[PDB]
Parts: sequence; structure tokens; C-alpha cells
Amino acid sequence: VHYRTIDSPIGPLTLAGHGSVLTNLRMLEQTYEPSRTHWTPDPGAFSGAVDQLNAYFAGELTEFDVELDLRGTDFQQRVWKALLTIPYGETRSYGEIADQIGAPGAARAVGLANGHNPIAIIVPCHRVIGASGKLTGYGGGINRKRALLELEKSRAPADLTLFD
Amino acid sequence: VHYRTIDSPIGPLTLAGHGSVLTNLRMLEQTSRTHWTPDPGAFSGAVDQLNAYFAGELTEFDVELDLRGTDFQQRVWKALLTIPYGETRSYGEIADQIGAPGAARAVGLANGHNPIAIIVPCHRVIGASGKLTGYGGGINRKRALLELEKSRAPADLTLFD
Amino acid sequence: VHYRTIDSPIGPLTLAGHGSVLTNLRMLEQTYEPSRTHWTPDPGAFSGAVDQLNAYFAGELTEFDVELDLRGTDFQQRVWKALLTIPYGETRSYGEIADQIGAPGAARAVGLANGHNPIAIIVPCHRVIGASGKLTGYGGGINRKRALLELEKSRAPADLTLFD
DNA sequence: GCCATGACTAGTA
DNA sequence: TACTAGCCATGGC
Repeated sequence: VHYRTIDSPIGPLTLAGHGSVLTNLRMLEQTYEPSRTHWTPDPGAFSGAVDQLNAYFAGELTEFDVELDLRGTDFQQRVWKALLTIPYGETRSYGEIADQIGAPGAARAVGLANGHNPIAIIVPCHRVIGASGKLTGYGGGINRKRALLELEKSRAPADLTLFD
Repeated sequence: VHYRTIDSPIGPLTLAGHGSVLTNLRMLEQTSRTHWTPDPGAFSGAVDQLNAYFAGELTEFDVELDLRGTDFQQRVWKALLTIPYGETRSYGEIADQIGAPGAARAVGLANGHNPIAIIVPCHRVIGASGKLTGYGGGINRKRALLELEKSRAPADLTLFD
Repeated sequence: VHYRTIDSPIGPLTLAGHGSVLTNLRMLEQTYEPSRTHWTPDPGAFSGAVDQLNAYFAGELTEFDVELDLRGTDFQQRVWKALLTIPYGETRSYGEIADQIGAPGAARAVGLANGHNPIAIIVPCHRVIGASGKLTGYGGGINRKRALLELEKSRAPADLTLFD
């Protein structure tokens, strides 16, 4: 299992997976770090994705063509699959997904499922929010989530939104 | 408004209201009684029934109620009244039943604010896990009343399980 | 208005008031700063109240003999008055207090009123907790809340509880 | 338009 | 058991 850390406007992102397939995408200081058992530094890895992320922040990207290995509970899976439903710039609520995937009255259970997302950004755990419309939490900081949302309505540098 | 305290297996019940219409029924140490005048001759229709209930004979009250409270509380309480004797529903089920699904916690609090205990069968609402989860005059009373309605016979004893 | 700032196990406390009657008592980085308008420092001030606090933190003093002047809402005064009810070493739920000043349903409301208690220990906003058992929030952080509650529970300095 | 609430509910370690 | 990135109705402010 190979891993690579690139820079970003919200800080270093660390991608990981097998060959060309991402298993992980995490940030600096976000809760629930996976055990990184058998991880190897590979500077040239995930070049496809690495390009695409850079573009995303640069404004020019909206849909992510990448290969993913999502490993986790069928409830967790069913959720995360739904997250990719969510288009660029749009937002859904915790409650709404619990409906979409047919687990009505599981609005909170999603809470956990979002946080155990192993592949941030590309799987958009940041596009899910409270029914009132408030950011309730983010693995890597509530403010970071905010910066990622304010990118997607106005193409505003997360470099900035981040210190508000 | 005029009021009267009586006994029961679970200790003093205070009934209150105006004329023969009942606004409150409160048991001891529960979760503002201004202008209230004690009148030990009142609500005897109600009081009769409340003994019958505890004897395990009455299973359908016949009293006039005055349920002052918020819109959402009315709707809840009114829904409490549809729960038959010796059955039970979840806080969820009620939420659904009043067409405000996913409010069940709120049902909890409306349920908390029942101004008229027992006759409004708020104690028959329970957790979807079957858990008791709390009652105004304590959990042990809740258990007692439920056990009573199950057995159609006094569960005076159940207060000390 | 005089004030005097003294040391304590939970960080320095500042007492203010007129002559010998206490109007405020607050901690560092406490939520809801009041304006210190026309405050002038008096390092000999309130020596009654002081020698009691040292004794309170030594676990010896249990009931404060002190003249207060509280200022706030019709309601806020009801709540704060309800607080001097609570004996050393016991607690009450938020809503429990609500009931006791004849205003059921106002739990979340008593929330704020504590927030705004001008005198922090002597009037024990710290002895008020969520019915869940979990302790909900505190002016100078839960660390400090926890510590005080443990102090009363042990009749013994709990100045490590800050770090638990 | 803010919240230091609470008789809920749903999945994991 | 007991954890939560939730929820909805509140009552002051």
C-alpha cells in the first residue's frame, strides 16, 4: 500500500491506495486516523488524482474521475455511495440521506458514517449539513468544511475563506 | 379554580380545575398553583373513577377535560388519549401518528408537560427499545401503573421492584 | 466600583463591588465579559470574601457568608436566587431549577441565565447540570467546572482535576 | 436570531 | 454498555 502527500490551500493532503486506486484521502489533524499498517512513500503515485485535486481548488474542476476502494460497513457503504449523488455546489442534509438510502430516522447514524469517511473531498462528506442549515462538524475542522463550501458557490480561494 | 387532594397507592393526587371540568391532575413531587381554592367536595365523579382505576376495574375514563397548551402539545396529548388501556406506544410511534415524524424527542417533552396525569395516559408511552426512559412522578411509578394495567389487578407492590 | 484580583487553584479570580458588597466575581477567559467601567483597583478589598474563598478551595468552607448585589432580568434574578438554594455537594438539572421557579419548559432558558451569572462561585452556576448526568457548559471551560464539582465531592483540593 | 436543554433514536467498539 | 458531525419544540433574549 502506497501513499503520497501533496500540498493544498487547506494544508497537506495524504492520498493512499493500491496502484492507481485510492483507499484513503485524509488531512492533517482530523479525527479517526486509520492504522497506516504497511504504508509506503511513493512520490509519483496517484498522478491522475493529484492533478485533479489541484484543479478543484484552482476553480476549474467539478466532477472527479477517479478509481476508489471503499472498505466499510454496508450501512457505511450505502451512505458513502449516496454522498457521490450530491453534485458540485449543492448540499443535502443529514436527514435527507437517511431517507434517500431507506433508513428513515437514521439522521444521526449518518453523523458517524460521515466522520469515518476514508476519502475526503472526492467523496463529499463536507456537502452534508444540518436541517437548519448549519455545519455541525468536520473531521478536519468546521472552518475547513466552510472553506470547501464557499469554494463551490463562489469560486473563492479556500486560502482565504478559511480565516473568517 | 378549585382543587382537591386525595389518596392513591402512589400517594397524594391533587386534582384541579373549574366547576366539574378538569385542568390538572398532579401526583407528588412531579415536574404554580395561584388562585387555587381547596374544595374537598369537588370532582367526585373523577375521584370515584380514579379508585376504580387503581382497583383494576375501570379501564375507560369518563371525565370532561380542559387541556391548555401549545398547538404541538395538544396534538400530542390528544394522541395520548387514543392509546388503549394496557397497551403502549413508542415516542416514535406517537411522532408518526401526529404527522410530525422524526420529532419523537420533542414528543418526550410535550409528554413531560402533560398537565393531567393518568387520565391522559402519558405513562404508557415508552422507548422503541421498550425502555421506560422517564416519567414525571418518577420511573418506579410509571412501572407500577403499567404493571397494573397489564394485570387488571393492584400492583401497589411494584413500586419497590 | 473596586476590584481585587486574587490567585486560586483554577486561575486568578477577580472580585468587584461597592465597599464591601459584591457585584461581580469572575475568572479568566470567562464567557461573557462585562465592561469594567469605572473600575478602580483596591488590593485590600473584600478580605472577608477572600479568606472564605481560600478556605473554599482548601475544602474547609462549605457555605459563604457574603453580601451580594445581583443585577439582571426579572427572570435571571429568579434563577440565581434558585441557585443559592443548591447545597454544597449536590446538583440540580437545568429544568429542575426551571420547575423550582415555577417555569417548566424553560430549561434551555435557564441555560443562558447561568451563562450570565455575575458571581461565579459564591452563586454556584457550577452545580447545575444536564439531566443526562453529563455537564453541559461553563464560563471558564468544563475543566474548571469539573474541578469545582469534584472539590465538593471530596472536601479535598481537586486542582489536578483541571487536567483529567 | 441567538442558546451551558431534554421522558429519542440509530448504529459500532 | 455507552459512545456521537442529529433532530425538533421550546422559552428567554
